[PDB]
Amino acid sequence: SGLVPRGSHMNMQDAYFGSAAELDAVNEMLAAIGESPVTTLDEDGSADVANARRILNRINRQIQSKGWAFNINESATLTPDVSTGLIPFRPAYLSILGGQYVNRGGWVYDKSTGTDTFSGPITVTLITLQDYDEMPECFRQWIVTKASRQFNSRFFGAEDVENSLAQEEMEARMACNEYEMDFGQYNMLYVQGLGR
Amino acid sequence: SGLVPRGSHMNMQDAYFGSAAELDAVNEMLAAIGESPVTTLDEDGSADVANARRILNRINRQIQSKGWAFNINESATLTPSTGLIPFRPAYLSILGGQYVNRGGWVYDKSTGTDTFSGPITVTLITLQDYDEMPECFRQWIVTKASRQFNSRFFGAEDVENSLAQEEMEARMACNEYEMDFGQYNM
Amino acid sequence: SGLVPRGSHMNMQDAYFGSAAELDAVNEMLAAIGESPVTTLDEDGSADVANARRILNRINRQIQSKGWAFNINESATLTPDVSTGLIPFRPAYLSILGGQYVNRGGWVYDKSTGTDTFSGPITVTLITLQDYDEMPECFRQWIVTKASRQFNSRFFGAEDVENSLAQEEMEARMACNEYEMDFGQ
Amino acid sequence: SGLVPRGSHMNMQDAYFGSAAELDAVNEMLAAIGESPVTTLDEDGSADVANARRILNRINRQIQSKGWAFNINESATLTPDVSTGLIPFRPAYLSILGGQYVNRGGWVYDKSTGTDTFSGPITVTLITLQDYDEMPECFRQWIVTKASRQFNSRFFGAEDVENSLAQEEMEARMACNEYEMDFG
Repeated sequence: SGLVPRGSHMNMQDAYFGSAAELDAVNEMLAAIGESPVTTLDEDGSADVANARRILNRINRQIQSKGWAFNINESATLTPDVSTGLIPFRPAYLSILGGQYVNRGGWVYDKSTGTDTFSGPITVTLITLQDYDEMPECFRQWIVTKASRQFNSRFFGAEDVENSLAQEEMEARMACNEYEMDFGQYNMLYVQGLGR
Repeated sequence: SGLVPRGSHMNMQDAYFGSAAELDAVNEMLAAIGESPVTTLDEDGSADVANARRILNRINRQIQSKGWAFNINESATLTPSTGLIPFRPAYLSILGGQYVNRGGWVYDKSTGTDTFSGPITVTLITLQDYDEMPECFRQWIVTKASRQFNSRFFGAEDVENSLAQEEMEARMACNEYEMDFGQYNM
Repeated sequence: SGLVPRGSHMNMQDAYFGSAAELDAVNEMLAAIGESPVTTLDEDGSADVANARRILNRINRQIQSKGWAFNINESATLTPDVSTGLIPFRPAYLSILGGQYVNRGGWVYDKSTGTDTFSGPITVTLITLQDYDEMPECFRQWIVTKASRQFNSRFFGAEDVENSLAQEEMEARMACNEYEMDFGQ
Repeated sequence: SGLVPRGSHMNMQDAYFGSAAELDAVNEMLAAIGESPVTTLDEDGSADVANARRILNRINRQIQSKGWAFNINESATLTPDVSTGLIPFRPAYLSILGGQYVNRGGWVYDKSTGTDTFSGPITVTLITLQDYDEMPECFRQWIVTKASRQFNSRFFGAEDVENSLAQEEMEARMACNEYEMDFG
């Protein structure tokens, strides 16, 4: 097939990665706001840690769901269960491009006939959520800055932090749009056709 | 998702926090009308200290009781034993028009009870201290109280004009905040 | 006490008022993005008019459904069909507070006994939808400005319109929030 | 809702709008490259005009066919001809979402059932091509700039034009990507 993301995350079950990379990002958000870093997230005393984690996760998902070159599995072949005919829509999946295949209850559902059972494999273009050490630097900068900005604004309101972050976010956001101009916006309009 | 307030204050029993952050805000009110700061709020004498503290508390409650992103818990769970659930001093409001406070206890008015089969998940507004809210809100609250304290007891004109400008600026910033974060509904 | 909303709209059968007030509010959204006003909302079949009207309706219902001093009736008594014993939950009703009565059909369904059907006898806190000339000016301005901003953003994307409308919405919200704090608690 | 595109274009006969908005966009491509504007798009004569118009149409179709909040009708109802059962797949139609219905030879074709004839109306999610004055400003700027760059690159090769157009495209794309994330 085609190019894949750095992380496949096939066994992700929770909303969060629970990783060193996620901790580092949350610790950056805390720092921005004047709070000292923690050694684990998991574990679950403070409101500020929990809130930063949540804000970060939502922004991460919102930006990644658009779909970009680094988080796209260009030609993913999905094979149904032999007995049930089912294909799980796994928790790390953000979207199947095209408007035909959607998540219904944790299962890939085909709108062309109205079914979640398949007699053979399907090949689709899939967006898979990546962790912060699995994306280009410009994306980690845009997501973690945007999250820091929101965390500041919602709970703290330090204006020097806001002015500073607004500028860093603008710059990362321009860099991510320059990326997309180089790599292209995937459109479903196999790998060869994916021409756009 | 769900985000919580920075302060939970479950063991708050009085009307006041009694914190350093409270003292700093009262001291700003006193400075605004030319009185000197105090090192504690534990009843000192001083009618001006007491009055500032009370005006500040009332304005704080009034503003915070509207419900804002920073003091709303969208999924707070309250477990009742005796069936009963206390409505604590830090609770301002449970949104939605079903549960309310009956002399210190949560009253479920879908059934007219205040005893509960299990536990409940509600949307709850909880009073935050001055170091637990965004700067714009502290500014609005503290400036509004300062102005009220001036007008009620002193009436200095240059204070009034100055505070009025600051209150208006804070109030715009708080309305911008809510446009960014949204008003909760249901 | 008991004060009532200015509009009860019992005969309202579809989603829209169809009123002169609605027409004015739509013409205002049209003026904001540079289009000409219309003389009626009974189109054919201008897309812009249909879209403005839907967006405006949705925002109106959304903001009003919170419940405010101007659109709550703390003791609305509703009376059944008798025969069927059935109480409609009408287009103009946004919600019944308290947690017991809810919209099944709509009807009206007592979620604490059965039961779609009633002997008489029912008194209730009702939030009812007001028309654009039946609310305080600040709420009309909020609803219309917010609707105008969604209409712009989705279909037009004019940056100066957005900036200007955003400061108008903020002004309206500042007045509605004073209203909410003044009448509430 | 319930919301519909600004333009339905049910009577478009060919690939092009023929409109003042189309003319103005082609004139902008001509200006980017140092050529004078024209008063109309079919005379013809002009190779540059014909090529700019084709490039612009192709880019316009390609970007729009993704489907956006401004050009999706979530419940378009299409009604078959009574005698024939057929439903034309019109030139302004870009796609029908879901994987069931496609354009086969100019007719709406249900590829799941394996039929292009229908006993009554169908209601579908239709993406319909908008004119340059019927889309949000950031999309017109994206499409016209992109088209300008392809026209330059293929026939002119002016490097200063490419550098300046590439900045303006990036700026437009940034606004269109905020739109996509805001309306997604």
